[PDB]
Amino acid sequence: MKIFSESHKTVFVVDHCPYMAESCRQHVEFDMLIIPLAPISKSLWTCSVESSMEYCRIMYDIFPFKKLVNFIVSDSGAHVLNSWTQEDQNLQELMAALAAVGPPNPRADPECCSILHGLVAAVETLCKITEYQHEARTLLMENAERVGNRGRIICITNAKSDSHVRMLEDCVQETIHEHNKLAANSDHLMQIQKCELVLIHTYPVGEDSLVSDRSKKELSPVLTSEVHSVRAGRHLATKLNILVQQHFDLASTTITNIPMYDVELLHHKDAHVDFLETITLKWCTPRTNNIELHYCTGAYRISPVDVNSRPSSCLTNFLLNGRSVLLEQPSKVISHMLSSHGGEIFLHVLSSSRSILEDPPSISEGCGGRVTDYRITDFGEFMRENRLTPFLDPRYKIDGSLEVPLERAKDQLEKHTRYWPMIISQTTIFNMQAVVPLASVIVKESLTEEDVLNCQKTIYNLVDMERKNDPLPISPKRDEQYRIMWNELETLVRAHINNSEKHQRVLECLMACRSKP
Amino acid sequence: PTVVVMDVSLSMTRPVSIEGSEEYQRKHLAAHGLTMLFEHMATNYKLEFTALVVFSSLWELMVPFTRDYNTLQEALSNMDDYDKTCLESALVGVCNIVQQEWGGAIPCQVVLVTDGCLGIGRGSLRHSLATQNQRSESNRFPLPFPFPSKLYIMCMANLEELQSTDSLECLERLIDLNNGEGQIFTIDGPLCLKNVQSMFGKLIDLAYTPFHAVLKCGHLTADVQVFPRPEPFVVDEEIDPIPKVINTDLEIVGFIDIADISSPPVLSRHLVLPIALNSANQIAGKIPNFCVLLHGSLKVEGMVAIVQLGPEWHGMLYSQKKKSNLMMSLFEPGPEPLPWLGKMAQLGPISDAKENPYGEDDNKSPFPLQPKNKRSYAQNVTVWIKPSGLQTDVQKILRNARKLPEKTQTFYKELNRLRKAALAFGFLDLLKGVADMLERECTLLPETAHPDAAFQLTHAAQQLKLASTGTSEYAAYDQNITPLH
Amino acid sequence: MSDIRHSLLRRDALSAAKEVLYHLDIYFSSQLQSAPLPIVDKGPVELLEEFVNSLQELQLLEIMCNYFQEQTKDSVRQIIFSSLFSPQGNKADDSRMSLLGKLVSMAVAVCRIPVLECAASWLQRTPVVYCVRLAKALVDDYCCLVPGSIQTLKQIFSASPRFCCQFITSVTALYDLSSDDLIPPMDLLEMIVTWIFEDPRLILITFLNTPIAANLPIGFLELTPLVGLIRWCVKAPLAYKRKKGVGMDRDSHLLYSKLHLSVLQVLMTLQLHLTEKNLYGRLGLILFDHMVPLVEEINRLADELNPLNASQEIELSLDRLAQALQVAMASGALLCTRDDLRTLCSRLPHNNLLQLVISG
Amino acid sequence: MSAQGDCEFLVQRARELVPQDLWAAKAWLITARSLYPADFNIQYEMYTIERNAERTATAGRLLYDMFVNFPDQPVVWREISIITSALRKQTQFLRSLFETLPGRVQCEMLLKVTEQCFNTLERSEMLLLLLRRFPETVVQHGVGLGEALLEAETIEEQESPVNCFRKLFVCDVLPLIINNHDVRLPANLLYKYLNKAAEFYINYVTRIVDPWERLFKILNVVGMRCEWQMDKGRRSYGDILHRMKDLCRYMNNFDSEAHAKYKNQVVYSTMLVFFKNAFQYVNSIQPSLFVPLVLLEDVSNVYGRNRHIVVNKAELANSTEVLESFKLARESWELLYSLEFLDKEFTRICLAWKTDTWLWLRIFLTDMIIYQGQYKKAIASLHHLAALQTLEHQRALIQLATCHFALGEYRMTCEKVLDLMCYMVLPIQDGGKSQEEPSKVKPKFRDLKLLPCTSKAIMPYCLHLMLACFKLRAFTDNRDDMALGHVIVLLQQEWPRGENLFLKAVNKICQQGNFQYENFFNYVTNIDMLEEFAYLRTQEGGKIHLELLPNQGMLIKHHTVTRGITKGVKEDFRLAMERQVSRCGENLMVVLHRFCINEKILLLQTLT
Repeated sequence: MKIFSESHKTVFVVDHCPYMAESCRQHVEFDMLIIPLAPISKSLWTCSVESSMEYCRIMYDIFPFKKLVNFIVSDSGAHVLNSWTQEDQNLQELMAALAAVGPPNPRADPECCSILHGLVAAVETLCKITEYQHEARTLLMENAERVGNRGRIICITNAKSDSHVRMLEDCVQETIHEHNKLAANSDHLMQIQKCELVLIHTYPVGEDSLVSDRSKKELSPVLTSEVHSVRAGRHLATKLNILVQQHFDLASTTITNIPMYDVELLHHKDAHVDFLETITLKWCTPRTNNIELHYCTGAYRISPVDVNSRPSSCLTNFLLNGRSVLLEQPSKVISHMLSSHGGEIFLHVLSSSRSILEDPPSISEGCGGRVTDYRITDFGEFMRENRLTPFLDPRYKIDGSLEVPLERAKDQLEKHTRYWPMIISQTTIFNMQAVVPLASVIVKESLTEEDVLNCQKTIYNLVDMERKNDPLPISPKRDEQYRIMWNELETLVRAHINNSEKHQRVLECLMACRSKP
Repeated sequence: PTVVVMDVSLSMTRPVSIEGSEEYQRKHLAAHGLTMLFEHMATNYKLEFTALVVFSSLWELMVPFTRDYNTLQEALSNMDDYDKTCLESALVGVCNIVQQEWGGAIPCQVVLVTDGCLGIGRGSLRHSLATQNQRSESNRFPLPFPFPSKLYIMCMANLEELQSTDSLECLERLIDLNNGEGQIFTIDGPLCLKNVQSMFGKLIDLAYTPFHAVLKCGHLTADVQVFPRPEPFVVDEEIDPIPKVINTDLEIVGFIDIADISSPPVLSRHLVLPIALNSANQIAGKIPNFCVLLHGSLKVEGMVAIVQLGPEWHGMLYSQKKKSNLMMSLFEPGPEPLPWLGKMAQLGPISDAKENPYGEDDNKSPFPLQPKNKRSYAQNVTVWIKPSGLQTDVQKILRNARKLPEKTQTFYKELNRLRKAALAFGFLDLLKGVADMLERECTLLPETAHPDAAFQLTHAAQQLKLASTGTSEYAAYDQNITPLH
Repeated sequence: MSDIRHSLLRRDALSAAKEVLYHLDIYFSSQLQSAPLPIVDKGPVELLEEFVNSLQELQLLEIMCNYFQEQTKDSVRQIIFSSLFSPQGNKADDSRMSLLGKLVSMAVAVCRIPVLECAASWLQRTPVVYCVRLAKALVDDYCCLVPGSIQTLKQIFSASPRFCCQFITSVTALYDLSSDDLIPPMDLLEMIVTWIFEDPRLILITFLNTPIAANLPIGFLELTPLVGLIRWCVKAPLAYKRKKGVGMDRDSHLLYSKLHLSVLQVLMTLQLHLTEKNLYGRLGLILFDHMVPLVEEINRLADELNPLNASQEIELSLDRLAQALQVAMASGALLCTRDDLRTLCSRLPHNNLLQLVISG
Repeated sequence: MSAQGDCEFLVQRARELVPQDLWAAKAWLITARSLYPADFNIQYEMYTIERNAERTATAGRLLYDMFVNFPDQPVVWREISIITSALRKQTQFLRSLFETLPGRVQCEMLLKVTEQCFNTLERSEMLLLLLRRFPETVVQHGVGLGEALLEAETIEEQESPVNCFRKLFVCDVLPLIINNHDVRLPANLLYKYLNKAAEFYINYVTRIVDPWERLFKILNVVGMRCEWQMDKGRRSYGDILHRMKDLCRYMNNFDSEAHAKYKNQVVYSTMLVFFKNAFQYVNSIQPSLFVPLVLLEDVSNVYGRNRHIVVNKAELANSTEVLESFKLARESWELLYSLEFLDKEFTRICLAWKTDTWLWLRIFLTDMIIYQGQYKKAIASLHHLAALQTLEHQRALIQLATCHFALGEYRMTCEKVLDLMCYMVLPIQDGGKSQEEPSKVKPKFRDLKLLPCTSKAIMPYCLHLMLACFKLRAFTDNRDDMALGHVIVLLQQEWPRGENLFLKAVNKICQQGNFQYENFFNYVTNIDMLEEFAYLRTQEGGKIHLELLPNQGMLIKHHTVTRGITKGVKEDFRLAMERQVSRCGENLMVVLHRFCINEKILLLQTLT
């Protein structure tokens, strides 16, 4: 929905008790190429943390902005690994914080602490305001009430029984009620409107499921209990993949037929509206420069699910090389086209259906279409002379006035267009090759001294040409064409006179040097 | 795309007792009124596609989408008299033809011609609305059109009083299932032809007036007709619910290279046709226009032109079958509609730049802008979901250890990355294991016996052995196992 | 009584007469106190004759009436009335009659009740020869000298009905209509008729209030005026024929018929009264000896009046007499047999009603 | 010579003198009386003479003497009758003449001339006058006058018994009788006065200040005579009903010798309260007999002691008061006939003077019967009402229709309905468009109604009867003949309602596919009905016959099979609808009435 949706704020809490430290009974076979070592089983906490990290990676790639994530390990103490600022919502910072936390202690104090501390820290964290929420509240003065701060908290732990699950549910209900009550009086703390809770429970494979799965259950109009349960290892990874796919309204893609295996891409769901559980768009032959401008109705970022795999790496490297890739929906019809705009893989959504703007009227029959002397090349030069570029440094115009470069471009276009004849036959000064220095210099906002000497040389050359009675372009006597030429130059210069004093200078120099009868 | 759904049911054959003139059937009133609508179309909305499906017990498409309004005009006078009313089937068929022809994103106004006689039951409007609302069961109610439509109902059921006796709440609710995008039109008066003419004039003024605009590029200007009219847009429903519409003037704000622009995500592709304010070619044809010059220059040079349609809105004015014209787009209203162009409110002319960013030879280009934070597929992330990836990493680190000391730096970098990832994931026993494989490869050293190679692998193995303890000796993430000199 | 007479010889006539009247009042009261039945000696009569101009006479009458009003004892007033103003058979009776007439007229003028009652009592104890003269004087004074004076005598009806009855007795016994000059005046006849019609019992008050213990003396006034009124009614047509004004004759005839009807009603009331106090068939207020003179008078008039010319008047008179007799022995007022009635009516002219009454 | 000649001569001689000399004539008459005191002619003549002179005392004395001596002469009775007629300028003279007579003697003449009167009204008035002027005569002749009036008013047996006797009683006789408690009246004679008093009162109001409170005053006052009631004063007409109900709850128990006090009270008082409520209920309905309304029965959902009457307050504002007055009237009638001892007395008192079925009460007795739940006795009542007798006919047959319904007749019920509608055709304009569309008040699974008799009420009701009657006839077994055709046609009215029945019928049409309703397009002027029917013929419908053209069977049968007729058979079927839908707007009631009036042969199907 809006920017501050229910998925806008996501808080993760991870079990850190010594009970969450043993292996998950899923020993791996890293030894490929004598007698290899015993197979190594990754600990349940390690699997949960790494799968959570993958969830974070997918969410960051698909949504670089407007979506932050915290991380609260649940140990004897309550530690938050990153704040809500966009600058602190980084993958490497999370990795460094997790490394600093270290593996769970095996035999420190198993029964000293529980996960409830993480839950209360999370709900206490959830009531905070992000930077974007603060900006929204500031801009909506005296009306900063329609700002839904709904979030979502996900918990990973190994509960011994469903009774503990219910106890945690009641505890989180009570503590969020207390947090809402505390936020009612306070000003710099928004009251939670919708805090969805997920309580994934993990266990080593080969052990029974101590807790049965439960469906949605709203213990309050501010909570949603959706506690899932699954074995550790790859199952947890798939559960988290499904969670992220159904959290932010995602979709899957199974690009195939890549010359050298298939690859999987995750992106926003709206890219599949043309088709209307993974679509199987097929690679099509990439033409070098057939067409340049397509009709794209969407630009959705993507993130491969196996970024380090050989096929995904090859495809991403090829896209990042610069060339685009055209796909095809399964007689063929062109469809979604991949591209890499500076290092961000975009999955466009072309439009293959019949264009409602087909067979438009011929421009030769519309208004102004029966004239064949248009200054197309002159306007091409005009276009190329006002091309745009970004500016990372905001300068000050006069005094504390940080000018917007867009208004600068607008005023430059206005200055250029003060006297612009449209058709070739209309003008003669612009058609003359002598005035090109004037046509390129006088238009400037502030002519320099070199501009001054160039304009003086140009008017001197024009005077010499008049003295020699050279044949000017036809564009009706020689005196008549000379007179209309001086009229054109005088009209041009006086228009830009107010721009700078040098313009008035060249104006009165022309007035003195003109051969006015 | 306009689909004129005309009810041909027997209910429309009822004569109405008008005063003075002869008896006129409601079907014939409907006839004169659409004739008026199709005229205002062929005269002032010529580019607009339209279709006319007449619905009965079954719905049938007599005339598909076409710009030829003469065919539609004669189609009104060649109509049969099927005699059953069923709106749900008609709406389902309209969805079918719209999706089949255009798709799911193009707006498709629907003109509906009912008579306030929904039906007796079953296929009737009341029976469908009262039952299908509770459950779809793959029989989803077609009233919520899966595209930004606008349901206009020419309920020519005399005054609102006449249709309030039996059924008008059903119609007004039917409009609401379209999310309020529509309007009920009631002909007030004794069903006179002038009344229905005023009715259809109101419809024309509401929905089918051309969107005239002035295209001002600096100081040059021209009068254009942006076909089709632009739809209003809303940012969201929480912070800014007020819809926004483009300004009457389109100010060209610069130009950008068509290769740099890539293929931008637009809202809707709009034609721009000059409007004069064989006479057209003999008078308006010979006077120099600006749209012709702009389109020709854009085609020849091969660029586009950014446009400012208002505060925070921004579009594009590009050129182009063999036929070509000056079509205009609409970017997403916001600060950065194109994320690879920077904040679109931060684009300046090359004159204000220190040097010429585009280059003297027209080779350099600031576009596209690299995002401030790199993504994952471009960076070097470590993923250990499947055992295959971790096996690939360990195979890579083992193979490069054979090339030691040729690729010493790469092997050290990969080992440091693996150690950092293990420390982040707490995979200390994995670090001990990879130390064991490093020792094993040391035991299987080749007969070359490079002196510096053995020292590096032994030092690395010692580093992993000491770091696997979990103590502060190498717990630091900044530690990268510097190779021995 | 010589001392009283000697003392009065110096007092002026008016004063002395008053003083002797007062002395006689005192003496009469004393003798009434001593004895229930008083004796009127010749001494008071001699004194009153001896001592009891126009102005002097008027003053004497006024003071006498003032004393009569002042006196409260009725018996003494009646006794002195009899002592002074009763006839004595001497030459002073004419002066006594004149004085009594003027006194009664003067008292009637101002309606002095005791004088009227006393004069009513005296007429019952007086010979008719003086009652008729008193009636002459008073009727003349109140009917012929001063016109309009009949109204003055009319209000006496509400004062002394006994005096009215006595006046009717005297007038009826006087105006027997035996001569033209004896015809009663029209005004007097109308007044009498009106008085009798106002209340029939007016002519029976003397009969009722007088305790009948002995027969009335011969020559005295009758107990009731029924005889005189009957004579008037019967003789009326013959008298008016003999006298022969049409309107006055018609009025007189109507008044006489009304009087006859009133007399018949009075006779019926007298029958009731006689039955009540047990005189029915034993005492007759209309003495049978009085029929002979009336019958003879009717006969001589009938012979004289040429019945061929006065058949209607004679028939009316006979019918009136027959009706009066039929009521009289119907009411018991007349105590006579049918044979006696036949004997006295034999000489009368033939009449159907008279013959029916005679035959019964 | 006889004395009669002498008396005549004396009278004639006195008579001639009257215009000339009244005194002489009176003297002659007095002489004649003295000669012949036993002659009546003299006394009569002088009494007449005194009366002519307007002399009250003498004429009164002479009249008294002549009456005492000569009562047998008819002229004495004529003079007394004239004087008492004046008593009931010359009137003032005659009244003053009566005063001069002695009071006991005045009572003597009044009594004897009252006995001389033959007509009950005149005798009652004479005795009431005597009663009023002589309060001492209430004891002896107040009983006699009451008994005579009661018997001679009960013997009349008038269809509506009303004579100026009980009004006389309540105005004069009753108050002076009750206040003068010295009057001794037997308990039985007390009941006779109620027979008289009730008789006149019920009919006079059936045709003056306030008879109802007057007769209620009689009941309480006549009760106070010896032992009946001793209750309060201005009590309601409903409280005494329950009080009498509680009376018989004790009275219907043990009785030893007579129980006449309670048994007669529970009969007469209940009858009075039954009749008092009878007027109130009957007068409320069917007014203008001195718009009418008629009690009807349950039509309810045609598409779906403890009975309740449903009355819309719009047509009758005071329906609440009438409903309670009707309710306790039924109870009073029930108690009067539930008790066996009271029932025989109730029958006897009714047959004494109910006489005619009392058209107003004929409406009444027709009402509980239906409320009770029995109908055949009502049928006889309506038969009696019809024999006793525009709008008046309307009341009968629709009462027949509800009564002929009788839960399962369905043959005479419909027969009465379309017979009623022949007189129904007032509605050139019907009743507008929509006059306060039926309220959504849902009865708790319930009924009996009460409507006026002016088109807008009865017309929907009679059609509703036809809807249900044909509905049960055409929704079972098979042979979807004009049975189903009529009910679909009858379903045309109130279209938003019969959709379920219409949907049921078309489903049955699909199963059969042999809809033969030759006269179909003459009644179905409805767009939605025609629209649904054409839908069948297109895809897979039951190839509806719809022989909707006169003289089509003869054309098919009498013509040889030719191939140039199939096109016409298909085309005219569509052509008929196009003509039929062209009708569209019209008065549905007018069309529905037209369908019923022409299709009197519907009764052939209704026999099922």
